[PDB]
Amino acid sequence: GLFGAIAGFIENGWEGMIDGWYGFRHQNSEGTGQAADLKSTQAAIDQINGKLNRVIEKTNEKFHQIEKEFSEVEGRIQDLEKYVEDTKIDLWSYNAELLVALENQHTIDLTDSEMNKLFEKTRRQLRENAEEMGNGCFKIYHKCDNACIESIRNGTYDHDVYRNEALNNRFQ
Amino acid sequence: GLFGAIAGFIENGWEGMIDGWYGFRHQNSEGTGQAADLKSTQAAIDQINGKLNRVIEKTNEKFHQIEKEFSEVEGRIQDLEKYVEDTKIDLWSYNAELLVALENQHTIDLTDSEMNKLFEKTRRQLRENAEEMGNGCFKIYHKCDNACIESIRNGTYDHDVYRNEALNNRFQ
Amino acid sequence: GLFGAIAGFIENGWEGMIDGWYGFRHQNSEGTGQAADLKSTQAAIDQINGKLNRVIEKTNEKFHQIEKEFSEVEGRIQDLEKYVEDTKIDLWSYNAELLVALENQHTIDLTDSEMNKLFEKTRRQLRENAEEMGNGCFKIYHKCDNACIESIRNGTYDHDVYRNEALNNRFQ
Amino acid sequence: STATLCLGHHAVPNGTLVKTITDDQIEVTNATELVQSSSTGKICNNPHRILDGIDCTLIDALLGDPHCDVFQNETWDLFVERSKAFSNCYPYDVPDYASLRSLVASSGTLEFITEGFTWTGVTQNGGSNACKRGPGSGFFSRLNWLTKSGSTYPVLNVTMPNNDNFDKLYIWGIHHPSTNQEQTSLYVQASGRVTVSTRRSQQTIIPNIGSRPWVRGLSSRISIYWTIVKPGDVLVINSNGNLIAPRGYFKMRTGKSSIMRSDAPIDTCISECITPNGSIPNDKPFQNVNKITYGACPKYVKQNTLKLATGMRNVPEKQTQ
Amino acid sequence: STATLCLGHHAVPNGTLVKTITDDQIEVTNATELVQSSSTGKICNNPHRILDGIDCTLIDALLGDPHCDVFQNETWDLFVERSKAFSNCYPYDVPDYASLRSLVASSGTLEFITEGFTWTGVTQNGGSNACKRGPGSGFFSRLNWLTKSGSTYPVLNVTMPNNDNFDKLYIWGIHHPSTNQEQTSLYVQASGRVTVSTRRSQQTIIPNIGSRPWVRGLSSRISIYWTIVKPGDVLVINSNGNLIAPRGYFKMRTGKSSIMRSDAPIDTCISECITPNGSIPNDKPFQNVNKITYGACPKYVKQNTLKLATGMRNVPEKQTQ
Amino acid sequence: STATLCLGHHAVPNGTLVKTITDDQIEVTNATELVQSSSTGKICNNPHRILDGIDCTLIDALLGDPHCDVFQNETWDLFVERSKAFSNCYPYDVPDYASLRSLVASSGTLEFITEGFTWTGVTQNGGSNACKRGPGSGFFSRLNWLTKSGSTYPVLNVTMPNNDNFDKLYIWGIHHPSTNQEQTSLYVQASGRVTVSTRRSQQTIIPNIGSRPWVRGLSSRISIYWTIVKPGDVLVINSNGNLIAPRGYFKMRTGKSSIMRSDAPIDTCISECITPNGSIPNDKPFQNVNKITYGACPKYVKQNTLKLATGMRNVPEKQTQ
Ligand SMILES: *[C@@H]1O[C@H](CO)[C@@H](O[C@@H]2O[C@H](CO)[C@@H](O[C@@H]3O[C@H](CO[C@H]4O[C@H](CO)[C@@H](O)[C@H](O)[C@@H]4O[C@H]4O[C@H](CO)[C@@H](O)[C@H](O)[C@H]4NC(C)=O)[C@@H](O)[C@H](O[C@H]4O[C@H](CO)[C@@H](O)[C@H](O)[C@@H]4O)[C@@H]3O)[C@H](O)[C@H]2NC(C)=O)[C@H](O)[C@H]1NC(C)=O
Ligand SMILES: *[C@@H]1O[C@H](CO)[C@@H](O[C@@H]2O[C@H](CO)[C@@H](O[C@@H]3O[C@H](CO[C@H]4O[C@H](CO)[C@@H](O)[C@H](O)[C@@H]4O[C@H]4O[C@H](CO)[C@@H](O)[C@H](O)[C@H]4NC(C)=O)[C@@H](O)[C@H](O[C@H]4O[C@H](CO)[C@@H](O)[C@H](O)[C@@H]4O)[C@@H]3O)[C@H](O)[C@H]2NC(C)=O)[C@H](O)[C@H]1NC(C)=O
Ligand SMILES: *[C@@H]1O[C@H](CO)[C@@H](O[C@@H]2O[C@H](CO)[C@@H](O[C@@H]3O[C@H](CO[C@H]4O[C@H](CO)[C@@H](O)[C@H](O)[C@@H]4O[C@H]4O[C@H](CO)[C@@H](O)[C@H](O)[C@H]4NC(C)=O)[C@@H](O)[C@H](O[C@H]4O[C@H](CO)[C@@H](O)[C@H](O)[C@@H]4O)[C@@H]3O)[C@H](O)[C@H]2NC(C)=O)[C@H](O)[C@H]1NC(C)=O
Ligand SMILES: *[C@@H]1O[C@H](CO)[C@@H](O[C@@H]2O[C@H](CO)[C@@H](O[C@@H]3O[C@H](CO[C@H]4O[C@H](CO)[C@@H](O)[C@H](O)[C@@H]4O)[C@@H](O)[C@H](O[C@H]4O[C@H](CO)[C@@H](O)[C@H](O)[C@@H]4O)[C@@H]3O)[C@H](O)[C@H]2NC(C)=O)[C@H](O)[C@H]1NC(C)=O
Ligand SMILES: *[C@@H]1O[C@H](CO)[C@@H](O[C@@H]2O[C@H](CO)[C@@H](O[C@@H]3O[C@H](CO[C@H]4O[C@H](CO)[C@@H](O)[C@H](O)[C@@H]4O)[C@@H](O)[C@H](O[C@H]4O[C@H](CO)[C@@H](O)[C@H](O)[C@@H]4O)[C@@H]3O)[C@H](O)[C@H]2NC(C)=O)[C@H](O)[C@H]1NC(C)=O
Ligand SMILES: *[C@@H]1O[C@H](CO)[C@@H](O[C@@H]2O[C@H](CO)[C@@H](O[C@@H]3O[C@H](CO[C@H]4O[C@H](CO)[C@@H](O)[C@H](O)[C@@H]4O)[C@@H](O)[C@H](O[C@H]4O[C@H](CO)[C@@H](O)[C@H](O)[C@@H]4O)[C@@H]3O)[C@H](O)[C@H]2NC(C)=O)[C@H](O)[C@H]1NC(C)=O
Ligand SMILES: *[C@@H]1O[C@H](CO)[C@@H](O[C@@H]2O[C@H](CO)[C@@H](O)[C@H](O)[C@H]2NC(C)=O)[C@H](O)[C@H]1NC(C)=O
Ligand SMILES: *[C@@H]1O[C@H](CO)[C@@H](O[C@@H]2O[C@H](CO)[C@@H](O)[C@H](O)[C@H]2NC(C)=O)[C@H](O)[C@H]1NC(C)=O
Ligand SMILES: *[C@@H]1O[C@H](CO)[C@@H](O[C@@H]2O[C@H](CO)[C@@H](O)[C@H](O)[C@H]2NC(C)=O)[C@H](O)[C@H]1NC(C)=O
Ligand SMILES: *[C@@H]1O[C@H](CO)[C@@H](O)[C@H](O)[C@H]1NC(C)=O
Ligand SMILES: *[C@@H]1O[C@H](CO)[C@@H](O)[C@H](O)[C@H]1NC(C)=O
Ligand SMILES: *[C@@H]1O[C@H](CO)[C@@H](O)[C@H](O)[C@H]1NC(C)=O
Ligand SMILES: *[C@@H]1O[C@H](CO)[C@@H](O)[C@H](O)[C@H]1NC(C)=O
Ligand SMILES: *[C@@H]1O[C@H](CO)[C@@H](O)[C@H](O)[C@H]1NC(C)=O
Repeated sequence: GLFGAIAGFIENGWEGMIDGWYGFRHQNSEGTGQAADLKSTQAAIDQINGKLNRVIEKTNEKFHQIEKEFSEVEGRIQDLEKYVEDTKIDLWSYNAELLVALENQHTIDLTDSEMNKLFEKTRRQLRENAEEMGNGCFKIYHKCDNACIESIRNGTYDHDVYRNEALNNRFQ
Repeated sequence: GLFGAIAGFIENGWEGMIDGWYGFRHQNSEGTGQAADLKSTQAAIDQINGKLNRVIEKTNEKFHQIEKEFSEVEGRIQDLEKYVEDTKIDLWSYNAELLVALENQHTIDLTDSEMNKLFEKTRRQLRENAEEMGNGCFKIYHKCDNACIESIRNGTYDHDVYRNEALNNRFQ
Repeated sequence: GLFGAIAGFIENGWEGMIDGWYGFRHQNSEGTGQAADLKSTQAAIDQINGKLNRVIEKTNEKFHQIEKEFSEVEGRIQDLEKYVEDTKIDLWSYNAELLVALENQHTIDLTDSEMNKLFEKTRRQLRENAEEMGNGCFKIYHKCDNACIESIRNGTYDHDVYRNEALNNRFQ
Repeated sequence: STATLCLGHHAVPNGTLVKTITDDQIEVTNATELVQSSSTGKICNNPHRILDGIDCTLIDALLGDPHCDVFQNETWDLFVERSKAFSNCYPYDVPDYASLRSLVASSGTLEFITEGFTWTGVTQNGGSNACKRGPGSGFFSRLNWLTKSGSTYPVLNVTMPNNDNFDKLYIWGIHHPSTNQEQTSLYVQASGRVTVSTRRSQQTIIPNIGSRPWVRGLSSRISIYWTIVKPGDVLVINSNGNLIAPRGYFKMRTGKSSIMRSDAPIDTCISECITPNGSIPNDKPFQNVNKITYGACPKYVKQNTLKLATGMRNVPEKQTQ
Repeated sequence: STATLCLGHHAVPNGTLVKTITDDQIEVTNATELVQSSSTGKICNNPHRILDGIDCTLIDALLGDPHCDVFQNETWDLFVERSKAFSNCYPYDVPDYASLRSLVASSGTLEFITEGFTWTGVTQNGGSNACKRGPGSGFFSRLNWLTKSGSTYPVLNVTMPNNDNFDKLYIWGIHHPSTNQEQTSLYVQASGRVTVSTRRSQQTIIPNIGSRPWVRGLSSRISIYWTIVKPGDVLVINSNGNLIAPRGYFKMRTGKSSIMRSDAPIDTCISECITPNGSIPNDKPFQNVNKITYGACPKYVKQNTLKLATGMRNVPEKQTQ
Repeated sequence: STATLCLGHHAVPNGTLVKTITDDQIEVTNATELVQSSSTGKICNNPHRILDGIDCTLIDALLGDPHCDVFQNETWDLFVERSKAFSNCYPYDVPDYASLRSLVASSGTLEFITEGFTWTGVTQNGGSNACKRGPGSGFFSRLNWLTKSGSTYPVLNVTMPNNDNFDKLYIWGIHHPSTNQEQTSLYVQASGRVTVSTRRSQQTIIPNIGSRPWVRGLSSRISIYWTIVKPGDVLVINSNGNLIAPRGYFKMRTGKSSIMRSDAPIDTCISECITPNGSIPNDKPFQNVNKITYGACPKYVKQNTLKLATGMRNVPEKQTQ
């Protein structure tokens, strides 16, 4: 019954994250909290919407074409007509199949990428004041209350102010 | 005649790795060893097989179509027939060319990715007890025999037990 | 009026970099300098040229085909002719659209990748003698004149010779 | 004292499966359908002018089969032919029927201009009980059945110049009597002929004598032919028997008109895309409803579903016992 | 004391080149071929019913050219026409030959039902030395050569109703004599005619007098025509000369049948895909063997090879001197 | 003392927008156009042999319309038909004109071999004032207008064997007189016929009597037909009137020849690709100039521009105030 312990994105999702796609969970002196990251969440959503608005846009308007069903057997000309339509349909079916496979592969990759990019940026902020636990979580080597955590999340964290306290905890 | 010295994956392959796609080489107190990583090796193989089973699967069954060779000159109708088939063939030839180019580009990228992912995970395990030499190899800053190496490979390495010995070697 | 201060590639380009695609800017004891990296620049250009030489190469040579404009109304056969050509044109227009979208997406990604790869390699050289400022720039924690910077750029930097001086600046 | 900051992404309890280059089955958080697979079963009469042929084919509307009289001078973006349609005039066939149907359907109009044709020496306005209009015998409204007058049928030789700026479509026919007795009672000569010509085209038909299957009282037949006359050009009709004469021309247009075979009911609603199944929405790039479409339609495709991922990979949360 | 842990990937001494978006030539560790470029040269007779026409075209099997008698009431998934095939009956031509061949090949069957046709006033079962069956003169097995009786050839007028649930295919012909003397010796009238009709279709042919090239003894010709009769509909044949009469109908089917021109030998083996080159395997998505295929076949493609990478980039191991 | 080493990429002041899977608009540093959208308006006469038909259609060059005499025995890779072209010989029509034009254009040659045809009992070399060559009446150079001699027109029956290794193309015609008086003044018989046959093909045409529109003096017409004779096979011509006789055959070839309708001027320059708009370069994979092309051409596409990125994303440099 391991409860209360938090873990990051490494082979792990969060069903409790409802106000964002990506975000933070923390354990500090003041307990346990969670907050969504709007920027990374927005970045992914925008990319999804870009792809969607490219595919769902611009219908082809067609009018008089060729007949495609036939009540009589005729031979050569009808053979050619059916073959033309069947050729066309197989080619568009192929394009449709390939399109969604490529788009979905890219969707999964861009969303993984956003997660990783948020992780790298957070690490960049932390400098020498934190270590990577290897589970998508950082061990902050200093007192970091809710305001300290928030400064990391809102990108104004000042690593110098904690640096000396952190090195002593890390090394000594 | 530089022999015995080992190097990692940076612009470098291993012809002696035969029981795996990815893996470890080490130099410790007990000499020199090598071991394949089954997980990463398996991950890549599965992805290769997924792509293969999507392409090699589901043949199209066709029956009565149009004639495609002709013993007589006829003009208009035969022009159209040949043009239809030639149009179809060029389009499928294009799909075939594009398909393998995309798949092979993605194959190379996913296999590079697996290598990098194994490297990052190994670094994550090592924490502050090792440094990256920049050749795909880690310098372990503590006594690490064959059992220590194996614990890194089988993912049960306990960095705390070596941490203090490592920092002294690294820093002091 | 913040002038003279340099920043890296993080959400930032350099309009003054004209002799390369990727490169270095530095601030040391001897002032401020800039130098292009030929290798990474060349790598990207080669990949761009590979894609270009695959697309611009091998024109299709066609001769006698079908008529595509008509001075008389005829009905069925002409319906089929126009429909065949219109089917063909829409399919090639689709291939054209998809091709450039894929190629441009991949172009942008491979060029971003080259930038990141240059950054990782530079970090690898620096070992424990530098820290990542989080703006695409390194803070070198030792005296590093123009010859020291150049040794980093030309890939012969000896981190041992600066290591002890760097740790004292970093930690103590 | 320390702190733990974890980074992670969301996941849902109701994931959905999509395809990639690699997997047949990846669960992601959200997905959208790209294949329109459904229709209401009704054809919307907005914004395309839909013309319900009801009991009439386009060809029967063209000729003037009496129970199709309601369709005179009619126009359409899409003509709709029903399976309940029936012919109820003179037994006829159209060589290359499909081409005539096509070109008229594409023209999009049955605008007919009566022309002052002069048929000297012959009886006009022939009728049949196979083609009733009102109580008595009748004929195709757009055709003129010519027969002998007295005991003579002269060599008809007439002209109609096109001095307009559009193309004229002429519909004419040839009578095939069932007996030699019929062949001489109407047209005197033992074998008639019909020659219709412009300066660059000619069609001569020699009528055939013979019993055909009984249709609405008759074993005789009429074969329908057409002639297009460009501006500057001219029409000439020459015959010594069996001419089923035109009464004028149909005005030809170019544009977006077509024809569709469907039994789907017409409804007061709005839709750009029409299938024989009925109208379908065009919000999705693809559709599996029908390869036959008219208007702004999704492309027909064999797959009944294609799922585009609109969210990240759905990954379950870990819990240690 | 320290330790060195290196991470690396495998490489092989026998790499192979593939293409990407970028490179024309990347060496990878392993690759598989996607283009089937080879055939055994033999057509497998499993699982498709293959019918070797041997010396007979499908059309000659249809009509009843004596040396094709073995093919009566025959069926097939794929009919195979050989280059060695020859006609050895009455000299004939088929207007729109390709369409007749196509529709019969697609129907997939030569199931013939003899019908009790009644030809009053005329001689039946005409034969020729150009079409021998056994020792003496003969004719197409499915056709009935009608000529005058006494010094008269009456106006033939017959009916065959289709009260079945399938389509009937009728094969009939018109005789073209080489001389006016021939034209009056057989059929009395100076010019015959043949009218075959349903309620919605009619074909009238007027025979042509003239010397054609000498073929198997003859300068006369027979032209072959066909008529399909739907259920509920009815056949009517009317002629006063030159009628080459049907003896019944062919049962029409819909399905997977086709025809192929090939000289490839039939073999006892198993294969879904058939080319004129012979059977090919269908494990690869593409093939370069022939654009002409039948069955579950890879898609035809212009490339003779396409290599799919099945391994990582092959990178050589470094050694310092 | 420390140091700061920054890594960064270039950017330009003149960026350009491209498309990706994601964005309609990404600015990158450099891009290249993939759609050829422009033509000089001129057709280059290198390296394809271009033949300017000037005032002559290919068909009129084929037949021997006098003002097209300059085109005898001519060859081409691409024949160019002008809108200014006019016929100035006997009023004629060609059933399936498009097929004759096509096959001759593809053959690529008007190489004509005169054959020693023998027409016994008839007058040869008929001429008309509708087809002048020099001061007096004339006719198509490749055709021979046959009429009665004395008061008789015998049954013509001739042979031309093909003992060459190539296919012979025969061009022949049927005269349609405007009056019965014309029909008996030239050919004696009340109704002529023309039968042209090989061992596997026959075409019989019965001329039609009737007034057609006045063209260059005439209301009569000639209908043009063709016959291909394979090696080993043989030609037979049979007629008792209205035969417009061939004077030999055209040598048929297979190859890269075609035909194009264009008013673009021919110019001394070099280009592989030809459109009716004029020559276009083939350095780009796609073109938007014309769907009609000949030679090594980019593929036709609906987009007027497609921009391939040839550089990285263009990112602006930051400056703090
Ligand atoms: C699973 O994944 C899918 C992703 O596909 C996702 O579904 C998507 O959810 C989106 C968010 O809600 C939704 O987008 C919205 O669509 C609204 C529809 O109204 C308009 O649709 C037209 C499209 O044809 C559009 O052009 C037009 O603006 C429509 O409104 C107006 O025009 C029409 C006719 O032109 C007229 O009849 C209307 O009356 C007129 N409106 C009015 C008021 O008169 C949008 O309106 C909506 O807009 C929102 O964003 C805008 C800017 O971004 C703001 O201006 C606005 O205020 C809103 O905030 C929004 O764009 C997608 O339609 C939907 N896609 C599908 C396929 O269903 C799921 O949500 C996701 N699930 C989860 C759990 O994440
Ligand atoms: C270079 O790269 C290529 C990658 O393309 C790689 O080649 C691949 O190697 C694979 C590994 O050996 C190989 O996969 C194997 O195929 C076996 C073939 O048998 C079966 O093939 C059918 C395909 O149509 C399959 O559906 C069916 O199971 C076949 O067997 C059975 O059915 C048939 C008819 O349906 C019947 O006639 C047989 O009698 C019947 N079998 C029996 C016993 O009655 C597979 O059998 C084999 O299975 C293995 O894996 C399974 C689970 O993964 C296990 O169940 C099983 O025990 C085996 O362990 C395996 O899947 C690919 O075919 C091959 N591809 C190509 C294109 O050649 C190279 O190896 C690589 N080189 C290097 C050096 O890496
Ligand atoms: C924005 O992005 C675009 C990227 O598309 C970029 O534009 C590209 O710039 C390239 C660099 O200048 C340029 O490439 C050059 O093309 C030269 C053209 O000459 C040759 O072109 C033929 C192509 O059909 C080629 O096959 C042949 O070699 C041509 O020369 C010779 O053959 C022809 C006929 O076959 C004959 O008529 C000529 O006489 C004969 N030459 C001689 C001397 O007799 C190349 O010549 C040039 O070569 C350079 O590189 C070679 C090795 O890489 C060296 O051998 C050589 O010395 C040169 O250094 C080079 O390849 C692209 O053409 C151009 N593309 C487009 C679409 O315009 C922009 O520069 C970029 N902008 C920025 C700011 O980055
Ligand atoms: C060449 O051969 C064809 C085919 O054999 C012949 O065509 C047939 O022609 C006859 C008449 O000439 C058709 O027979 C029937 O005629 C009836 C009308 O005449 C009858 O009506 C009066 C009352 O008004 C009766 O007292 C008296 O018996 C008359 O004979 C129609 O009412 C018939 O309709 C039938 O068919 C329908 C549908 O099939 C049924 O529902 C009806 O109940 C009824 O049974 C019918 O038309 C006959 O139909 C024709 N057959 C075909 C196939 O067309 C040619 O006449 C012949 N030519 C020559 C010169 O001999
Ligand atoms: C209109 O014009 C056409 C073409 O010119 C004429 O058609 C030709 O008709 C003649 C016969 O009428 C064909 O001539 C040959 O007939 C031989 C049979 O008759 C001969 O046989 C006896 C013995 O049984 C001999 O003693 C005697 O000479 C008879 O004359 C065939 O055996 C011939 O075969 C030849 O051709 C083959 C292949 O080409 C060779 O291998 C043979 O060895 C042999 O040389 C031949 O058939 C002649 O072939 C016809 N030509 C064509 C092109 O069809 C029409 O007759 C004419 N019409 C009118 C009314 O005049
Ligand atoms: C069946 O019906 C058709 C159509 O109605 C008739 O065809 C017409 O035939 C007549 C002549 O038979 C054509 O009339 C004109 O003939 C002129 C030549 O003859 C005249 O020339 C002398 C001097 O040489 C005059 O003194 C005298 O009036 C003669 O009558 C041509 O010069 C005419 O050209 C006209 O047309 C052109 C372009 O349209 C104009 O630019 C000219 O200025 C001039 O007006 C003209 O050809 C008449 O054109 C024919 N019509 C058609 C549609 O073809 C058949 O004759 C008729 N058949 C029977 C048996 O009755
Ligand atoms: C989170 O980011 C916001 C926005 O940058 C910071 O905003 C401050 O919010 C405080 C409330 O605690 C206000 O009184 C100040 O006016 C804001 N400061 C500035 C400079 O805008 C906020 O400080 C950040 N969170 C923490 C804990 O520092
Ligand atoms: C490598 O991983 C395996 C599997 O996790 C570890 O398994 C132990 O193997 C030893 C043999 O040396 C057994 O006696 C134990 O039963 C296993 N332990 C557990 C917890 O399953 C193994 O320890 C790892 N290698 C090293 C060197 O530690
Ligand atoms: C930059 O790299 C170059 C090439 O590796 C180094 O080349 C040396 O250049 C010096 C000039 O300062 C020459 O005298 C030497 O002959 C070169 N040395 C070698 C080993 O080739 C250069 O040293 C590097 N830059 C710095 C500052 O070290
Ligand atoms: C999951 O359920 C929620 C609420 O029931 C719904 O809004 C959402 O669309 C569902 N997602 C999927 C992929 O079904
Ligand atoms: C058909 O149109 C003509 C002229 O356009 C007109 O004279 C005639 O009355 C119209 N017929 C009907 C039924 O509207
Ligand atoms: C390399 O050689 C081995 C053994 O000879 C063989 O199994 C393997 O398929 C070869 N690989 C390639 C790519 O040829
Ligand atoms: C052909 O089939 C019919 C009926 O199906 C049958 O009467 C006849 O004998 C068959 N002929 C042969 C040669 O089997
Ligand atoms: C930008 O300008 C330079 C010089 O004016 C030019 O060489 C280059 O091609 C331009 N780039 C673009 C993308 O227009």
